[PDB]
Amino acid sequence: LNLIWDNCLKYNQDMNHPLRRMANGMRKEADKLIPLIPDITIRSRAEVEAEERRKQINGMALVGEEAAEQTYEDEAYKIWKQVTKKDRALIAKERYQLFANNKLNVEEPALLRTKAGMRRFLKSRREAEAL
Amino acid sequence: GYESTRPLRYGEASLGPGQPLFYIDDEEVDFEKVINAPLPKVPRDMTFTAHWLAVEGVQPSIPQNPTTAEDLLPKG
Repeated sequence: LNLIWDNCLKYNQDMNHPLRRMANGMRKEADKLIPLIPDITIRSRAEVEAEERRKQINGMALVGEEAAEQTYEDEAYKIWKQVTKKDRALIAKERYQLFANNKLNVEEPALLRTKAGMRRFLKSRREAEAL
Repeated sequence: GYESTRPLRYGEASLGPGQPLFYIDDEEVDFEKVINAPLPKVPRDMTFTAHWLAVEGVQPSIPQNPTTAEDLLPKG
């Protein structure tokens, strides 16, 4: 990771590039979650046993724009985005596929009500009631 | 006299082989037992509730609807 930060800086010496800012955040994440791993060594049983025996480009621009716009934000909002992103993307993809070319495709699955979805809704309603 | 809430029981007499006779069971009672007896329990008052039997053609699985365990779909 240390060289990753240096390599990113070296290739693009432009400091004001949001890519380095992303690396700065990634470096901050590394410092946050690093301590969990202990410095264990992969010692072959023969080595340990032998020792014992001896002893025994527009997209990038938009990304940068959002990164700059992140200066004003809220942490809970970021957590909400992180939690809901996958389901939001799935639903959006399905919806986009349904209305391709602004024409009602006659091959996509139909929109129907099911009992399992209402069961999920009931579970959520009970959770809300518990509050 | 046919609106009584008491159970209906029949006796059985035998006039002979294969010729039974039946009579109503009736035993004499004292007035004390009838007058002193407690009254039956009063049921609750009439009321009504509401719930959703179906939403857009599908029956929700709520306590007020029958369970899926227990003739509602053509199969021809």
